[PDB]
Amino acid sequence: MSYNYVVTAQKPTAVNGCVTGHFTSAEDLNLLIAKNTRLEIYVVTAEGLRPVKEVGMYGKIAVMELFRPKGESKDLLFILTAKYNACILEYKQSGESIDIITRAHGNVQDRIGRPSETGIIGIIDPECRMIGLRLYDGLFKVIPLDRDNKELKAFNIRLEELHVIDVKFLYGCQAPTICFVYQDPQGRHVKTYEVSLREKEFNKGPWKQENVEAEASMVIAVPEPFGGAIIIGQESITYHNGDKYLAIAPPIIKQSTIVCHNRVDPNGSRYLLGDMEGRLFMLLLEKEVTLKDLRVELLGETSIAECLTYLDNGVVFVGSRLGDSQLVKLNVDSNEQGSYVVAMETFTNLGPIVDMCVVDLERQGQGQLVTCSGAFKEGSLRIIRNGIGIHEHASIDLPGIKGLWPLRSDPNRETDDTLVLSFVGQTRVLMLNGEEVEETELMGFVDDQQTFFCGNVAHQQLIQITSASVRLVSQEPKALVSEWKEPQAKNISVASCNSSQVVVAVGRALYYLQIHPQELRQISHTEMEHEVACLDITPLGDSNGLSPLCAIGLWTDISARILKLPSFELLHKEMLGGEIIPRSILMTTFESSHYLLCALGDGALFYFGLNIETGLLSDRKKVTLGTQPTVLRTFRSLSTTNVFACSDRPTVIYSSNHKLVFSNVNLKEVNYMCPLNSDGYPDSLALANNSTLTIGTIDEIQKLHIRTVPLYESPRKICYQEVSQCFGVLSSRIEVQDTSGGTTALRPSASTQALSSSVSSSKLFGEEVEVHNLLIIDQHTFEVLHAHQFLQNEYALSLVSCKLGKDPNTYFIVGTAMVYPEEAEPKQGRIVVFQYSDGKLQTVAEKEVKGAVYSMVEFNGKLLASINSTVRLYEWTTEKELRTECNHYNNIMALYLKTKGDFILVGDLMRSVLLLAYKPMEGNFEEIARDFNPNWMSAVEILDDDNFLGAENAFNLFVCQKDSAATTDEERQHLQEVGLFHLGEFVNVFCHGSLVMQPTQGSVLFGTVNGMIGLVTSLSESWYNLLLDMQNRLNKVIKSVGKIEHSFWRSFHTERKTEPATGFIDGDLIESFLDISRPKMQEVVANLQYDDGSGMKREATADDLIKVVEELTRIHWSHPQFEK
Amino acid sequence: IINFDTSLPTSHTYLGADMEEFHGRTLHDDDSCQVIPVLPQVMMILIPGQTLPLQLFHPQEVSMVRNLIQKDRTFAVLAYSNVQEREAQFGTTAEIYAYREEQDFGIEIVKVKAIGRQRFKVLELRTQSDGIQQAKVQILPECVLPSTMSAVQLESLNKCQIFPSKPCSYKWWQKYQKRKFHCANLTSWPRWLYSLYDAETLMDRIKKQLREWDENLKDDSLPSNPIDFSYRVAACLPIDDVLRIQLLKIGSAIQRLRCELDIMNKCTSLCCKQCQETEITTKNEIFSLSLCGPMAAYVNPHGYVHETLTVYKACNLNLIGRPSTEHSWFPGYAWTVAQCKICASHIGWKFTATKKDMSPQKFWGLTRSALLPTIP
Ligand SMILES: N#Cc1ccc(NC(=O)Nc2ncccc2OCc2ccccc2)c(O)c1
Ligand SMILES: Nc1cccc2c1CN([C@H]1CCC(=O)NC1=O)C2=O
Ligand SMILES: [Zn+2]
Repeated sequence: MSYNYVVTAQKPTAVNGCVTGHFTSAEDLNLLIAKNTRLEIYVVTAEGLRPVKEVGMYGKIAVMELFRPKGESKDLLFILTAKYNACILEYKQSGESIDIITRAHGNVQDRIGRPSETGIIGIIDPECRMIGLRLYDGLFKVIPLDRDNKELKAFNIRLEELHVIDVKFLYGCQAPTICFVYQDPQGRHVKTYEVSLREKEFNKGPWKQENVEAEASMVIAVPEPFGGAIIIGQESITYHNGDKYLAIAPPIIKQSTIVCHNRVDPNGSRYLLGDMEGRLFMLLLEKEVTLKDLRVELLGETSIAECLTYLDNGVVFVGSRLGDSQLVKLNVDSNEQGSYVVAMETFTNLGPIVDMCVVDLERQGQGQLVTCSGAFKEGSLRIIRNGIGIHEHASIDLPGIKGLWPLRSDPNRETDDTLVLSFVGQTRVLMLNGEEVEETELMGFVDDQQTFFCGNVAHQQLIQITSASVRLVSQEPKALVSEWKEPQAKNISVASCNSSQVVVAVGRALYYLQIHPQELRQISHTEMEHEVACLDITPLGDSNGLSPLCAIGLWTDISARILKLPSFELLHKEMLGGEIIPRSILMTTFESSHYLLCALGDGALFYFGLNIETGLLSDRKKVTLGTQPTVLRTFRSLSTTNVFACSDRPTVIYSSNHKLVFSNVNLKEVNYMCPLNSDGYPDSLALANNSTLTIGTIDEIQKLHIRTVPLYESPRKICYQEVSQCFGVLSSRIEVQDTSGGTTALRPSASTQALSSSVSSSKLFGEEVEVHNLLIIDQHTFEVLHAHQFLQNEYALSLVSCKLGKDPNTYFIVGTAMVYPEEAEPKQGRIVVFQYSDGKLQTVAEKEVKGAVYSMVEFNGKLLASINSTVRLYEWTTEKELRTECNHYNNIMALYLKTKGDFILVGDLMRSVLLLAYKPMEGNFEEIARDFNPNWMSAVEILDDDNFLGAENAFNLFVCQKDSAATTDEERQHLQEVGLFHLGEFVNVFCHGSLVMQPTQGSVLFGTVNGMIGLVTSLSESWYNLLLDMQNRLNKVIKSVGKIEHSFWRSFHTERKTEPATGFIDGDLIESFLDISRPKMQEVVANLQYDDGSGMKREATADDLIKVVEELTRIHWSHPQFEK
Repeated sequence: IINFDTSLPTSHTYLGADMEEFHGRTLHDDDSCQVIPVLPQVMMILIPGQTLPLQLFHPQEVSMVRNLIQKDRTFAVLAYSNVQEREAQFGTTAEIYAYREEQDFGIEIVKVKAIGRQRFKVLELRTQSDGIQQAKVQILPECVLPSTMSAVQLESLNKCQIFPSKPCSYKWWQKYQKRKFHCANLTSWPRWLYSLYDAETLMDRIKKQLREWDENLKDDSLPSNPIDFSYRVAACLPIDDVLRIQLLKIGSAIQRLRCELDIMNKCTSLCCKQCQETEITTKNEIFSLSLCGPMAAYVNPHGYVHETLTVYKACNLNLIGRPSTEHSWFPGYAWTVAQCKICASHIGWKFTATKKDMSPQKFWGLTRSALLPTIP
């Protein structure tokens, strides 16, 4: 509404910068990586990268450079933010405490100035005399690196050349000297200037060269002994010094534009070069010592690279914004095989997220987010799920497993060496020696009866419970010593056992047995009102493995009565949920607390508190884990005990802060499970589905599990079609003009590799063409089931999955435009209705519109589409056609379309917002409100009936509102700005994903260019006010890197106007409350006002706000610890 | 055009002898609240960068302007939504650059040439004892937007953002779109959509369409800057007052250029506003006999201002009276009143050359107030 809470669910993953040096220590080699608002610090090791320190800053990082002034023991780090916050940082380690010190800082923005086209360029001279900043056309800013300049005071030198492409400081010059490429009407040139330290002015440089390559775009300063500059253009690479000029134009670099570079060795012999398509090249300076020639070698293919950094041992870090970042190795077979690159590590990058969708939105099972991620060859679908991962160590193909039990054959050995499996009417035994598993026969155990329970028991004996009988077996003699049978020899319906006592149930009859050396005694017999469903004798509390309580489930009337042992007398009767019969009953102690767990066939879980002395319910709470019946088995994690729930969705049950967690396991399906602690698989577990036994160990920390589905082409839009178990993905691939009157693909990709294929028409230089497709993608295997190719020059823009009218089919519906380079505004396009069935995509209907179908939504069983400046409502008739019902002309292009109820939000790239209402009794739309506020808008969403969220230029969010404080029509038709917030990310998609990541109401997720994923949720006014005040107090206590003010960082920002944030709480700031010291928490909450429900505010304690903030942390996915 | 100096119309020589010229730097802060004097008789909708010629005979108007010449020299022109009720919510400031006062025969006349400078919203309107109106005004900012890609551009691609200058070849524009909007792949929209919101591309489209209607615009008469270009075309477009007020409301050059392109594509005919059953002229006839453009403000002997559009040919008009060179806005031409044949409304005048050598020999001056843009 008017009070919103915005928090990060996934930190930005895209890399915008990478530098190497000695920041942590003079003897460490570091890799520093910039990820927008995050700085990652690694120590380069022979094995790879050791994460050492990650920090956030209150700014978008635009410059990141290491340097060493004279008298400094190790490197310092210069950062400039996009909002012109400048700082110098020092790494300080004291034992195991790591702090980023701010040595100098200040804001270096000029009050007037035109930001340059090539953007911010920051450079440091090789003598560390000064930082040079190119922020504005016409000016070069110099910040003296003198020790006294701790405010980073700077002076500006005028630069006649107003269109600078790139600039560097040269090496080997008597005075600081810049070298730069610029353009003017007479062409593109390169020039130098000396910086006069006394005059604070430019002096004529040592050399210049006019009319260089028209696309010269990159300057590289070559160190001594050669000095000079390398200039990279699109077809050529030149070298320049005072009296020296070299030029090469090798064919090998013809095809793509070089856009990044990196120096390999200190003397400049070799540079790495990356082009926009992932080619990696080596630039070699040949020495005859004089520079004689330049050579370029293609080393291989890498992810498209924004930044390249050579580390050591032939290892290069590839930073990618369009794809996954990588650690790559240059091979040593150069003499015989030539120079080649081999990937050694891949780092997840979700960016750009151009669209996403949520699956399993219901919170009974946590939902998953699927994102259209990357572009070109790096294009991919990313499936993100939060859960407990299991590391699989072994897989065994045994079908039909009905039970799993750990056993120790040798009494002397602590580790389990045997795994016993039950099958219908059969039991098998597996012997575990290290990682070797062999089927064997255990003497004294029957193989012709299904085993209900198998385990080690007191008196150094083993016990097997079968429907036929209860068997006690000696360990050292390895033979049967006793057996128990029902008096009529009836089968045992349900069985429960522990080290000392066994309770078994036949029909309604219940028998209590105790284990004695070489003996089994029937202590008690009982009858029940209803058929037994489940039994538990787990020995909770302090006893010699003795339980005085027996838990039973009754089939005729569902119930969980608890009986005394050996009294066999009910002490409590539990609530009956309904007809569904109880499947599993478990008694477990978490921490020092005691609870009773009951599972039902419907998959409902009821947990009731129990007291060992009284054994009556403490609380009745039902949690739905899965539709399938759940089985409960206790397992030990660390010193605590946890319960694993086997069902369609396997679940682990935790206990933190004396509460009951229910975390998901990242496994498809588990029917049975048992702990397994063997010499080869210590502290592990064994799982079984219908076909397979798996031995594995739990990750021990809930994490985000991301499945990458590579497409090798650009994903653009995605929708989930549940009834079909598939996703629809619009995609595009680049093809090049063929010599044979056609176009050919650059590589195979999802649209050329589909199981089945279709096309829109059978129709038949080096120019690129975009070819668009609809991909159908299986939601479980992610196979490309089908690919439909659109018409030539047809651009696919919008995608929906839905039902329309009275038709029970679900369709994929795509909106298009016909794009011709000559025609600026599209005059032709169509809406295509597809059906996916029989593994085929069928064109069910088609509608020709006279323009671009920018957006589409299903509206009340009808299709709402935006064509050019018009919004049109279509009805789906029983003849399977789209019939126009009505049509609304706007003075704006309806790029953004969102609906709630009968309301329609229409948006354009200029931030023009229009609210429309469909009038059913008029069969037409009515304009309710509008707001024109020129600014680039990238996405919009409806929060509720009166509030609308959008993202707009310079990385901001805004909320605007249909005011209820109005009686005039002019007031009602005018939207109130009520929310402004500098997010620092560019939003491409908003989507509602309620409780997917399960004080806050509602849930809007957004995906961004940098791969960051955020959540917006609503606050009441009382929570916003408490949280706004807590921010201002937190801001006086939290150490900001670079000493940037939070209020300044979050202020709404454009190049023309800067304004304080309002209507938004920074959840990332609020959550940092949990990390400050106890004294600091209490100064934060001193004089704070904790409005409890009563309306009477009282003084807040630290413990109040700890619980409040901890609860806020649970609304979203937790963030991974960077270092170890 | 032969023997007609297209720079004469803008001079307003009919106003009289050389007028004193003032160079003014007065610009109010954006969103500032200011009180500005309003001349009562003026009824035109002024657009920024548009010259307004005024002749004032009433003592109160003459005194206010003389007092105005000292100080800012800025007066407020109100865009009246309702002329009869004097209802205006928006207006443009006008700054005097030329002033002359005539006291000959004891008759006091003030002649002024003023230029529109800043758009504003009418916070309040008050009438003073002199009868001059003082308007409480909120300055409306000129919204200047960064490039669409500036937020999403890759830093690696930043180097390629500046590109070699065009020799308006079609191949060059394709190259401009691919390089300028390459980072569109990071967004949810295609490069061609961003081109629809790109100022340079939009101005080129307006120039091409104008060149087709007026091949005589061989020179780059239009201003290079998007804001000045948008204001120049808006002032010259022959459109109804409600459309002109909507164009005045626009605060972004990109939006203004898009609205102008839409009007140019949609409108092909001009008709009498009264009857609406007479087609006076067509877009092909429209031509610029002035450097400023096809339509400009000119002041009559009685101080009334008419925006006059120059067309080679006009139809369904009746000529009344005898040709006169007196107070002729275009020197070397005589004017005869032209009335709509059906309703007798005064659409404008027919201008006839006084010399055989002059080209064009005949042209028509049509008042915007008497014309309604018609969409086929
Ligand atoms: N400097 C300058 C300069 C500025 C502007 C212009 N032209 C214009 O605005 N419209 C223009 N022109 C030529 C032919 C037709 C024209 O209107 C088309 C139209 C007709 C009726 C209704 C609405 C639009 C110019 O030709 C030069
Ligand atoms: N004489 C007279 C009386 C009343 C109105 C008007 C006139 C002359 N005139 C126009 C005629 C066209 C021209 O080129 N200059 C003008 O000033 C009028 O609009
Ligand atoms: Zn008429």
